[PDB]
Amino acid sequence: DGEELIGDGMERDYRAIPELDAYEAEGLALDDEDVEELTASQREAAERAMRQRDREA
Amino acid sequence: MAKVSVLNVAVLENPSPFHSPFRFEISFECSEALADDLEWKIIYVGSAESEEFDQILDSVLVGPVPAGRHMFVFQADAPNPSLIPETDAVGVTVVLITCTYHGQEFIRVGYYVNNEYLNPELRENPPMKPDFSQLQRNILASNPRVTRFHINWD
Amino acid sequence: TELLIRKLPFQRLVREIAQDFKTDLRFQSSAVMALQEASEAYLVGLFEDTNLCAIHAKRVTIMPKDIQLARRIRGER
Amino acid sequence: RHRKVLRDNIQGITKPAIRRLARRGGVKRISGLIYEETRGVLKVFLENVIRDAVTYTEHAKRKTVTAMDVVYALKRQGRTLYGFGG
Repeated sequence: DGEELIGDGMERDYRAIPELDAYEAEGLALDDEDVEELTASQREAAERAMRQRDREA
Repeated sequence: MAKVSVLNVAVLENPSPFHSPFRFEISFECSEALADDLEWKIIYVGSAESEEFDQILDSVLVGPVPAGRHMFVFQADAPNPSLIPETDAVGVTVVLITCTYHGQEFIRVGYYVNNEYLNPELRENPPMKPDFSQLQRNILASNPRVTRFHINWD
Repeated sequence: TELLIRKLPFQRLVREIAQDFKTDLRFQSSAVMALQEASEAYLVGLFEDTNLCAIHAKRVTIMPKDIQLARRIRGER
Repeated sequence: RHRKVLRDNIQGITKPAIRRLARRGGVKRISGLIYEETRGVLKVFLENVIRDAVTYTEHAKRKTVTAMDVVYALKRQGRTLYGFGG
């Protein structure tokens, strides 16, 4: 008891809608701001804090 | 990069009565010798709904692990039907084989298990209270799911 | 067409989820693309397992149990 | 008479996406119940990957989540295969 994914009339699902089909610049980073990579020290320091968080969880 | 890779799991004595033991032939490669133990465990998911109905059938230790390719046979007693919800008793669930080093699971193999009545009438009209002496457990051993996790060796 | 989840609703979704962890976040557009590629793959993956689980209970209709089960075979706790 | 202004209503994910993914996974029929279940899994997947990546971002001392911050979080997830290597 359910829905057929096929689907005569399934074509409705594959419609292109550019307004919904692209990213908006709001909340994104453009064109110059801090992208700086995670180094080594900070990486292990972060992996550290997480392995502990999932310990207490 | 990892010191142990599973080469195979052989599902043995399958299909079988619900109550018969699970029998697995596990083969793995060890690229760098392990000074401490590997802990392998077989987990029957009792109910899809919750992680709370999972039963650990058995657990074995292996080690030290020298380098090379190895096998051991892992057998375990079938799950205890008193802990399985009646809704889930019949039909599909999952059994899992898992391995652990220094406390961290680095691998999880899983198989779909089907619990089915071999009795045509029961298949038609199953009792509200499921009869586990009538259930056959067919593991689908053609579709293992091998899932790997990055862990810290040493 | 290869459409799965449409880019904008996904971006909006990520942004909302991220808001609980840290306030005033921006993402690189590549980061969103990656979460997207990841999510879509993870889900088609479960769906694949879902059809398989559903075929061995002998059903043509997948059910939330099949999804539940599929996450277990991968060990999501 | 009496016109109304449209508010912007994008929130989360609608059914067509769920069917598109389900169809990608070969699923030929679904329960109506599948829709809610699927949003839940996506939220939970994203939550865990986003929280891990945010923590990578907090340590880098910046407010922008980069692509490597995501890649790294994704390695903490685990990789499923359909066979054994070897």
